[PDB]
Amino acid sequence: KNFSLRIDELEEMLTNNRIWRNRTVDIGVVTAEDALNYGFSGVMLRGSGIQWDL
Amino acid sequence: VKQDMPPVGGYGPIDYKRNLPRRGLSGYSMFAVGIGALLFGYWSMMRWNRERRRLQIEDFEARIALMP
Repeated sequence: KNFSLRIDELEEMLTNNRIWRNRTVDIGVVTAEDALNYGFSGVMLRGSGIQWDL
Repeated sequence: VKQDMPPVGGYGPIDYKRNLPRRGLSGYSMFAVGIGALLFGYWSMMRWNRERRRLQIEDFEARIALMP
């Protein structure tokens, strides 16, 4: 219960914080073909396109 | 007897809700408040500067009448 509260408060403090969005949006683009040929696994595959979950 | 650790009938819920109360203020209204208070400061600025110009002309008149 307390941690669900604290993680909602972390999304309140950061997470649509405009200056952190201005800090980190433009970087990190990954094609799904590159995500499969560069041996990526997990959170990169989640965050870039393809549905994949062991 | 056996004294393991089970839950007792089933516990309550733990919220996975995204808490965003979206307050608020309808920011066009905040523009209105800022421009209104800013214009009020301008009017007070006008009034005080012109009264002080009256007093500074009185200082001019002091030095002029005191000169010879």
